[PDB]
Amino acid sequence: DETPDECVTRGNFCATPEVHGDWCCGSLKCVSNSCR
Repeated sequence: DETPDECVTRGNFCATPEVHGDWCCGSLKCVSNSCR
């Protein structure tokens, strides 16, 4: 790992969380369709 741009960064839009659970970089959470 170094700089995975394959994950969605903080403040960016995330799709419905429960279906994938993973998507946002690091300790970011998919909530309100946004990673934080």
